[PDB]
Amino acid sequence: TWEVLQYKDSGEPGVLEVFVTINGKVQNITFHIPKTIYMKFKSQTMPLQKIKNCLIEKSSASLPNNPKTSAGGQLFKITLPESVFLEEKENCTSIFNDENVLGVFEGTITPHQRAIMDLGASVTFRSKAMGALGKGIQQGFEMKDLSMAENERYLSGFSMDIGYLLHFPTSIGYEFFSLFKSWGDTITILVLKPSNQAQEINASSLGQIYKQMFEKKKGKIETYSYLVDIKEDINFEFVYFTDISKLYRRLSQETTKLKEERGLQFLLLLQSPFITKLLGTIRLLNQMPIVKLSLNEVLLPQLNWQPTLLKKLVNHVLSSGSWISHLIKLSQYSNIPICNLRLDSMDYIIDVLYARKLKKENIVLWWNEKAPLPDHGGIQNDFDLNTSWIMNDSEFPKINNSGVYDNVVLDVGVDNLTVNTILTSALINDFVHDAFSNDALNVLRGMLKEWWDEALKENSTADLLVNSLASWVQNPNAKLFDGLLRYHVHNLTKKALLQLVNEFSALGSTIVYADRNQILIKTNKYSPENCYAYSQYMMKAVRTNPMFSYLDLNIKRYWDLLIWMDKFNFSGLACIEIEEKENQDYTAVSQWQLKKFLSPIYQPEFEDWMMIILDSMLKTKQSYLKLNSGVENSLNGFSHLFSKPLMKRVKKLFKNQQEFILDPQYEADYVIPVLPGSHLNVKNPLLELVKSLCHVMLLSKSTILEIRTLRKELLKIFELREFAKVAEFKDPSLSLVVPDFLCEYCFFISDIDFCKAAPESIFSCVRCHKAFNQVLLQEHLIQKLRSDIESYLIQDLRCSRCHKVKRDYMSAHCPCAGAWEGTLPRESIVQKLNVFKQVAKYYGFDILLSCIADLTI
Amino acid sequence: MFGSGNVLPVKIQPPLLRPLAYRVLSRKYGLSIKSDGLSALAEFVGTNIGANWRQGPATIKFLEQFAAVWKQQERGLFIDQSGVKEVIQEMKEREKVEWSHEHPILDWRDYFKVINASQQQRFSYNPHKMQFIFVPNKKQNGLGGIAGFLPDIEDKVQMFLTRYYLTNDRVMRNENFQSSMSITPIKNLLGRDAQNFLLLGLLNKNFKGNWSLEDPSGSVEIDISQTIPTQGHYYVPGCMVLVEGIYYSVGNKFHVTSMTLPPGERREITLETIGNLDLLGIHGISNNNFIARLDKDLKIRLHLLEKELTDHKFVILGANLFLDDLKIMTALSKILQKLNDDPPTLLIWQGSFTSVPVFASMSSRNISSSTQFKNNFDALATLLSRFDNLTENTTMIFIPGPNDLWGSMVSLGASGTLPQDPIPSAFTKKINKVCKNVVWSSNPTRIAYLSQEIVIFRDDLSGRFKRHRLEFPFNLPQKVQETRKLVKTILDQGHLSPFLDSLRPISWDLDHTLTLCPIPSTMVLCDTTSAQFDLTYNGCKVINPGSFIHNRRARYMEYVPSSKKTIQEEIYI
Ligand SMILES: [Zn+2]
Ligand SMILES: [Zn+2]
Repeated sequence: TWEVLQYKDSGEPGVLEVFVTINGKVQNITFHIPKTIYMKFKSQTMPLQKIKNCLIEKSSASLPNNPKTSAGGQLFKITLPESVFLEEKENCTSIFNDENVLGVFEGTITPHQRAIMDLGASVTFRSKAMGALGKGIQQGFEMKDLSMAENERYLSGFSMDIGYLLHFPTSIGYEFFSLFKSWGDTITILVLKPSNQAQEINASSLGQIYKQMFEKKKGKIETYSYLVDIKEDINFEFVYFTDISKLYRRLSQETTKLKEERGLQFLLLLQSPFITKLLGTIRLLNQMPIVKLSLNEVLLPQLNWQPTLLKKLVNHVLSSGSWISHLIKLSQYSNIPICNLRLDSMDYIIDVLYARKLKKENIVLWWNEKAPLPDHGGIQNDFDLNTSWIMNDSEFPKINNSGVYDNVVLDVGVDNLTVNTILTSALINDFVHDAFSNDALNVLRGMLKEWWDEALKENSTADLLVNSLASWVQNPNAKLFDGLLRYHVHNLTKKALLQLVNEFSALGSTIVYADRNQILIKTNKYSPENCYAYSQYMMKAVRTNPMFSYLDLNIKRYWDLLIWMDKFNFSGLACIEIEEKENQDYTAVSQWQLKKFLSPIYQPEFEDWMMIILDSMLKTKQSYLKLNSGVENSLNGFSHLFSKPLMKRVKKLFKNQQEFILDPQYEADYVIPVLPGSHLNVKNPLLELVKSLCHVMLLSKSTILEIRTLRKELLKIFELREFAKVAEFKDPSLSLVVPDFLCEYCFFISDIDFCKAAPESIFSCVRCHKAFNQVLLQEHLIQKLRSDIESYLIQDLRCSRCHKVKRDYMSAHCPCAGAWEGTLPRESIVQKLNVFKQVAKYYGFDILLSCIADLTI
Repeated sequence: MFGSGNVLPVKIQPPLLRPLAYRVLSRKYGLSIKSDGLSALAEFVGTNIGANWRQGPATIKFLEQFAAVWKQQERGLFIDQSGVKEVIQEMKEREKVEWSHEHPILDWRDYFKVINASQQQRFSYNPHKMQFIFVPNKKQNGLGGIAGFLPDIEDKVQMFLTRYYLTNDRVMRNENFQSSMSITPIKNLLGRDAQNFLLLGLLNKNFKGNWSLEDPSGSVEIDISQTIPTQGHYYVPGCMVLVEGIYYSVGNKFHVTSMTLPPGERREITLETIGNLDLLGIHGISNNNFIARLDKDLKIRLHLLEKELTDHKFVILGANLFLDDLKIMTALSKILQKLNDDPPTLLIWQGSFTSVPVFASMSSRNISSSTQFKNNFDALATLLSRFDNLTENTTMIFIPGPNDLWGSMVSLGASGTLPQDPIPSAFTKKINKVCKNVVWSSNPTRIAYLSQEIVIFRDDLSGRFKRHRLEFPFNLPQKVQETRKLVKTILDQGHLSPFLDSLRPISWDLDHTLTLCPIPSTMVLCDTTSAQFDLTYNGCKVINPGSFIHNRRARYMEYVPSSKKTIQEEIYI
């Protein structure tokens, strides 16, 4: 057999350089593959006058249905070599520059990725009719000579040494090159410095770093030490430069000597942020077969970074082997060459396996490499309101029900929601212009069923595919990012969440909050000790449901007595696990973002009174339950317990308010803070505190009369009426949400709110607690701003009276004689842009500040 | 310039200028003098004269000239210190021309300017006032959030009717309709059974999916079975076309015999119809009370000095040049060395600067795509640091491509809003540390070079025109023929992109830039889907380089404006 290591792009059209192995020897062979395109014509007639060496056939496959074309023609499949494709590219009399052209599907497919899809990682030749194999060796091999082979024999075991090269960029501006020899006994480090006055010599410290990690990673190397490396005890060499120009020449000599050390029988693990510039600067690596991993930029301080960076170098050197074995295990199932697959981006294997099944099912790909838009026959890059609506709108409708709850409020975490949604598409549904092609979605649904069935056999590769499909769909970087596909999955996710709400409501349980992961529901029970078996019965009954059988529902927290506003404003009493305890190991959680819109003297008093409110509510609920058991809830009459201290406390606070607000010594405690969500202006801080307390007490649907009388009595001391303009409550945070921002580590797809969340939970993941870079956050705010601006500029105009959409595109007024007004308000966009300016001024997004600067000019 | 003064300047004051202020120009010519303008006049008389300001007749003659010049512009009844500065600079130019008249022996930088789509003055037509009217810019007015990128809600309604009445004026001015038939508004047609009518209509597809013609008075459905279209033209939805045919009242349909576009008019015809309005603002700026008038003698003098300057060249690269490709980098280095042999006047750089669209990726370990854009501009500045002659003697103009950072952030490389804004300044600051004078302009760019108005536009016109062309049942080199069809369609519309709003949106407040009611003398459409060409039509020059690479060759242009001549030069890469 011929197991393939690397498919390699070349400067020649249609010619690729292929590195395979035979008997442990790395063979390099030039390969010629013609390109196949799909051509849509105006009519059924074929004008083919004289075209040199081209196969033109009729094709029976439907097309990706973009909404602007959803005539009397036929699809045709044309195979021709890429060089002669360039020969009739320049001829305007050819069929490729015809005026009867409707579309050119799959015209941008490279020979490299086509050879990846068609031939797999295991290729064999056919010798039924072959004059000379050597004539095929220098003259190249055609695809009619080749076919697939067995996947398991691919990289069973290689007796071949690795060459490990890393580039380190630092935050202080230093540059590092490192070269490893498994056959040699040297690790070589090239270090750049701006000046020779800066000191970084740590050879004895590097030896001590190696001695520190030696016992630490001895137990970790030994899992794969019998295959990937011979001797782990090698010596350290270093060289220093103050410039970069001769540093390329030194690296070129030190990498050229590897070629004479081994003789073209080793692969290179290359990890640098720059690849094309690297292969431009140094030459012999370009012919060399390379496995690639894009490396994160190392962020290091000005001093004491040196043991950290040497620790990192030893960590990569001693942890390369498990990564290499994981590449082998990935390539065993993925049927992709080890050099050509990207381990760092999991979407490539998803795209090529998907496109393999698409090509198996006789349907035209929308494989587009160098643009997130699909091919769609080449009639893309044209604006349409349909594709702008289904590609622009990313909004997950949360179901929020504010109030106080005395039932055992259950927190369930929903995992694989997107996967369980897209897998059971045949059960959710139990000419459309904005619909994805149905047969391709049947292909993906069956493929995900196969992946899920293989995942139960503990295939970690298939586990990684089924956990990475949800990130593959959302990613525009992938080759098959189709907006119709993503809108199909998002709309089906909305439908599946609403059906989950209906299924939980059919068991006598009303939800509190619904989201992609966290769902809070209200049961019929009062105590969790009576509610545990009922909760288990409920979750097993919804796991029994046919539409939800792949949904990972796990209980996160039991809530006994809860106050709900949204996910960012909740307080109450909770327990993680149920226990046989009289106190039940209860804890009190208060997460008010309302507290931050208050003066610093008045912030802890809000938490104090919330604690008093919570304790009085538990005491009233316990007394009512003990009295009654032996429409209004258990909480009626709870404010008789603490209104008498609260009136006196408000009057004393009012007396303190009328003394020290204007005094410059105590005014620093009385200031209002500036927050990115803040849009209101406070007039009396005690009035705002009283409004916030009476509004959180006002969320009770049962005792709203008594709370209203308490608010009426409390508003008398400020000399305000019951229903004043300033007495009513408004939310002091305007909601700025970015949709579906996912971490690369734990793949948790969440919507990040930049106004109502704490700064600690914004820049890092919610569960993984790994910090995002600020650059992509800035980029996503630019995307959200331009999405809102684009949604303003493409806009229907409606009547002020008829409320009818504008059909005749340019007219003075409607037949109902009402004026034209925008569907979006005139003030909504400028409040959105003002909140963007405020959040840019707060969090210091200088790119977003520059965007506002160029937007105003 | 001015006459030489022998003695040194002194700082004379507004005191003791009091008899020599109100009598000489405020009574003889009627111009009130403010304090700051009087102080600036005292400073300039001091610097011109010296100690003989008390008994010098040159002061009195200079103040009479000041009052006379303020009478030709009539910029205000008062006298402003900034107004004194503008009049002094115009006098320096004026006596520079007069010194060149005395001895036959200005500057091109004094009159050359660059206008983005945001900086262009707004004009709107009114047939209740029967002419044009200028609208002051609202970018300064109000909050910058309100002013920037938030147009008024009526402007979407007003945009296509403004284009309609402009097209109606351009077809009513032609000799064919001052002769053959007359244009009837569409609303009058329903009721006239079986009578022949000629129309101007916005071509549209209605909600029913049939073809329709629309005016501000209404619309009618048409059918295109019996049409005989005029050969040599392009028909796309969004065209305002002349339609001749018979209306039938049975099914409310209009049977079209022939269809054509309205005929074009030359540039000087449009300027004499408007009355020589300085639309770009080559002399000052237009205000609310007074509109800026382009002087005829000034235009003749600029044409004369334009014919005097013959060595000025405009080097135009082929569009769609990718900064990330190394072969493009090498070819750009070679052609910039060839331009380092002789630096031109302007080097207009354009095209989609990156191959991939810049999107919000999900690879936090790697450098971002915007970081890739910034690094590519830094590498461009590093290459531009090698060539001193281009950064010393040649200004450069940057036109955005369809795939640049700023516009295609949400469009993701697709068609977006038509007035594409310039590349952000924060992403390219090192270029501003290299070039002496670099202007980052919008996608429709109006540069005024002396008496010449030049429009730069980067758009893939021919692919969209061929894809949505009007197909008919009843219906010479090919590239030249399609070239003449494209240029004749674009000049007969008087619009850069005459598509519907569904095909390509236009931001509402800035459509007058894309409206080409003043036909420019020379514009450069940059269409990579079409081949390179150079034609003149209706007194306009339309030139096109296409893509940057065409079979291992880098294509560029040398356009001289004095003889109005373009040399097409290719470089074998
Ligand atoms: Zn995470
Ligand atoms: Zn109406």
